[PDB]
Amino acid sequence: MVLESTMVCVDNSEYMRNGDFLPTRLQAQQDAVNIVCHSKTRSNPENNVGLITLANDCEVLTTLTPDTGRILSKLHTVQPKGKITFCTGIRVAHLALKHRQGKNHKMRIIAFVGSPVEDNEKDLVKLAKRLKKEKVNVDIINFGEEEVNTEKLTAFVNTLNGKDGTGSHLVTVPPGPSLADALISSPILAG
Amino acid sequence: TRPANHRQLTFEEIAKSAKITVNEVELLVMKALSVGLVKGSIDEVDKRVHMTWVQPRVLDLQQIKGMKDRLEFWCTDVKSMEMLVEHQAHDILT
Amino acid sequence: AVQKVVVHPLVLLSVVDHFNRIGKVGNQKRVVGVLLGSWQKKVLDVSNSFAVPFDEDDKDDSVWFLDHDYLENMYGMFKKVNARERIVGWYHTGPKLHKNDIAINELMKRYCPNSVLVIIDVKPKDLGLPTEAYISVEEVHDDGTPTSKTFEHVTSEIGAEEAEEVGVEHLLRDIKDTTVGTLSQRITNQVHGLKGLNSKLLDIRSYLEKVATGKLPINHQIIYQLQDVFNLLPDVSLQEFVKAFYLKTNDQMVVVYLASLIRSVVALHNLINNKIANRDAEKKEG
Amino acid sequence: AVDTAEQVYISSLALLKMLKHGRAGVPMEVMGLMLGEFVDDYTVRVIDVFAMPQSGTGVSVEAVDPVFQAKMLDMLKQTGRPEMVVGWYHSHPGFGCWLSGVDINTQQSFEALSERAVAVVVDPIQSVKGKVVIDAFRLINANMMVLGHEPRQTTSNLGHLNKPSIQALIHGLNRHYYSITINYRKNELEQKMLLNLHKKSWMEGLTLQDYSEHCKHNESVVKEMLELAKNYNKAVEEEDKMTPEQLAIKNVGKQDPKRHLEEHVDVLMTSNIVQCLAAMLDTVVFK
Amino acid sequence: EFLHAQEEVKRIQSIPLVIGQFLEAVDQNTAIVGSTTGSNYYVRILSTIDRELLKPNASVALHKHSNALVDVLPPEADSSIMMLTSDQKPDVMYADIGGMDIQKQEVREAVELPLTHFELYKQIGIDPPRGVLMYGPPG
Amino acid sequence: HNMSVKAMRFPPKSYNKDLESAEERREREQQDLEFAKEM
Amino acid sequence: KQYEKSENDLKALQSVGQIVGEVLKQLTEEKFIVKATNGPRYVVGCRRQL
Ligand SMILES: [Zn+2]
Repeated sequence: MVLESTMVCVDNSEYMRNGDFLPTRLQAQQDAVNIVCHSKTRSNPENNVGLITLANDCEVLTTLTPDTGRILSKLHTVQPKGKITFCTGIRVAHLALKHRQGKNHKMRIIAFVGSPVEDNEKDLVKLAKRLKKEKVNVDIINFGEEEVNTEKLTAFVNTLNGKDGTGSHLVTVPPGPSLADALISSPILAG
Repeated sequence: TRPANHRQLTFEEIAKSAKITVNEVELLVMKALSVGLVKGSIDEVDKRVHMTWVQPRVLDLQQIKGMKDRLEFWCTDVKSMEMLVEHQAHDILT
Repeated sequence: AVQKVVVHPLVLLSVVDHFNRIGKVGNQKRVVGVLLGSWQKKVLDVSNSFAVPFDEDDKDDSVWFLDHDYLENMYGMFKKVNARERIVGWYHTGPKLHKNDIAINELMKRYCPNSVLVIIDVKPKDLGLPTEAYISVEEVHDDGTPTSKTFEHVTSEIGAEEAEEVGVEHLLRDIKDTTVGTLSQRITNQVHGLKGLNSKLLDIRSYLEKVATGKLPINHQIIYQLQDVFNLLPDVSLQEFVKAFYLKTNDQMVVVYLASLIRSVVALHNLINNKIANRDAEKKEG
Repeated sequence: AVDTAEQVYISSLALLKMLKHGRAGVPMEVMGLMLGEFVDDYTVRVIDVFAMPQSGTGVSVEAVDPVFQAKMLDMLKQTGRPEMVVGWYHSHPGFGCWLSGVDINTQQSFEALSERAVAVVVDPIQSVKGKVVIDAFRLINANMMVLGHEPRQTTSNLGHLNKPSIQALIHGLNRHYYSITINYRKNELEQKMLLNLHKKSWMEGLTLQDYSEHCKHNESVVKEMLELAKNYNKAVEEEDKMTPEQLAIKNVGKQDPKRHLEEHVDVLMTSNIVQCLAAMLDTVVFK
Repeated sequence: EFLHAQEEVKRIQSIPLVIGQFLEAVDQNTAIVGSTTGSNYYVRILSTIDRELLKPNASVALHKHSNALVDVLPPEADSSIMMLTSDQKPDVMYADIGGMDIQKQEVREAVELPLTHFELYKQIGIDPPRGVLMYGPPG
Repeated sequence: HNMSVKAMRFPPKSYNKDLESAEERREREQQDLEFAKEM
Repeated sequence: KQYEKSENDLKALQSVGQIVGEVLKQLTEEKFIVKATNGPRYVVGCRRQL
């Protein structure tokens, strides 16, 4: 079908540790990943789904695979106690997307930020105009607690969808600990 | 301090620089060998000791000039002796 | 724990062909790959390898990637085609000890306990062996901190094999400095080894580049060993070093005189064997 | 048609793969695949070779697992560069080179996919240094053999240069297939980095070689060299005697002092001179 | 170029090697063997063999098809290997045999006394015996 | 020794024909070899 | 099951028999010397894993 490669960026940063968000923050975002990979998988079989993180240690917990049971096993006891480092998140995402088996596939990333970020907006506008020079559409979905009215993320997606791009979105977090599947019910319907 | 010319001292000199008597310096230096900070031999009749290996110490940016100078002509010793090998042993293997 | 390593020409070329098939990237790429082999009797062996896909950007140079699917599937295939062969460590193309190779080894230490690295050469020139292998060692000291996982070069050599010598020596057919008389010693070590001591002489001269201008660590752990060198300068030509030398040279040249004495008699006897072949052939044939 | 001037270019690494995998599994006819770079009607190039694991106990060429050549074909595809499956091989252990009746059938399965697949025979046991016995072949048409039409239409003086083995002449050879001439693709870059990297003594000649036992071993040759010199005081004394070809047929049971003597003279010579000079460079270089 | 072909000749010598026995040579570098297949043959040599390592009942190596000399062998024999001396003594003492002073002392003279004190047999020159026969009623 | 080597270069002569094996025996080897491969 | 129990004999008819032999001694690591229950003595090697 359509050539893309679904790459989720999970959130094992320290601001996702409690269980105020219903069952578990980890389980809410985990099952969100499960049903969106049922959506992308059952919509297009030509998609391998791997999981990377934006913490202090941006480990490839799952090498880019077309199975999600390994994603289940790693997201179980995923240990979300770590300092967020989002500035290397763009490099650890897009460089891995340059590692892919097909660059004919469309570069599609989703990123999960349920944490206050300590980036420079100059840095994410350098990486943001880099993605303007790299043609990547990312819908960043926000979780947890955060710097509310998400700081530098509106500027980031604003400096991402520009120059006739206009297809990327920023799903900011609604700060009520509800079931996150209805929170992510918009990009699964339209990105 | 003593160079590799001699590095051989006497118990009179130990009794001068440590001002400790003649019948204690042997126990002192045997204690030093038992600890193993120094490695040497003991002669009694000539009252001298052939100290060979010392515990290594630290130094500033000034002694590296002296080690630089001792490195320096040691380079051209290898150059000078090797040039006989290259020059004379040339016709054996081109 | 590890004594020394054994490196084969098969893996030695097997880095280079992969360097050629990534040679179209031009700009910058290190050839990181998985090193395969065994070790027996604490003697490290390397027999086979492959190369993992790897990219790395210069800005924020701590972002590395190893496709562990490419690790597990291809190593499963290599275990399947050879259960004797297994993992032994890793390698990278190694010009000048890249920085991510402090945690590549930590990234894949869960496969091999002594997950060894190998630095190779792609632009082959030296007066020695352009083959290198470190080892991961961590030792907290009284002049730093805890995490002290530095790398220590275990000694290395190119090992041979009766399988590979036939095809390799077929792959030369070019030049071969055999007929070992004295000349092989005279040239592989009396010419070559002195220039081997040239570079090790020159390396501490390159370190001596810190007198007032070089980097910040001054001495601490560099000067006990050099202090042991200049401590370990040998004995001068006065004491008894002359006498036993003239003694044993005075014994060696005896045996040399005997062998040179007999050799001329051998050739003389052969000349008699040739003049009998002359004088009883000129009249007989005519 | 072909011109019996095919001239297969190969490699430097693939032969090493052939001897390693063909050697470690020696008594079984092991095999594998040849992933090369296909070029024209005349020449063909094969730069890479990956083997195949066996099926079971039994010396055979066997079958292929297209799952294994599928994922293995896609393995370096995602990492390096794509190539084309240009041929295949097996390994006669101690035989020579031909096509068996088992070999010709799995050959026939492989020429059906691409007409320029190559049957390659290696024999890494009858090889010493200047030997590889890589006589690669490919089928000739038994239909045209029934026609009696002589194939392959020689237009170049490049085919009939090597002379065939009598064992291959016992086998198919020229009734079922044909011979192919090859060469070896070399560069500068690999030749130096094998030449300077094979047998390099590190600091060995800058040693003294067992300073008690150099002269003791020097005694340990001279002592029997005396009595061997008494044999040299024995063997001269039957000259001016029966026809020294009789002195050639007769010295087949007992040793001669001549060759045995000039052996030990050379051994003591090169034993002494190297230790002599190597003893003396260190007196200058080391202070 | 000569040293390349010098080693090249030993492709014939590799594994599938059959064994005969040297008998004699007609001339220089051509000889006669006796195969362990039973039949004798008129064979060729290989040149690099030291010819002075032959001439008794040399166990030799033969090529399995061309049937020529290949290589000389270190000696070898059947099941009587040396009586391995560890678990091979019949554990019997000289004192276990009573009343055999003449025959025990006599065979002591006959076998091991020339084995050690050979130079008295040589020096007095009394022609020490080659082999010995012993017999009688059983038990 | 070296002069006994340089003076040993006066016997070398009349080394004319180095026959490899034969010609007709090579042809009969090709005939009998062709018969053995023919069987 | 009728295709499987008969499918044993499909690949089961490839195992070539083996000569019963006896080890005489060992020359080097790869050079072995044997004699069968047939006749002549041979020189032989082994598999490198056995
Ligand atoms: Zn075959």
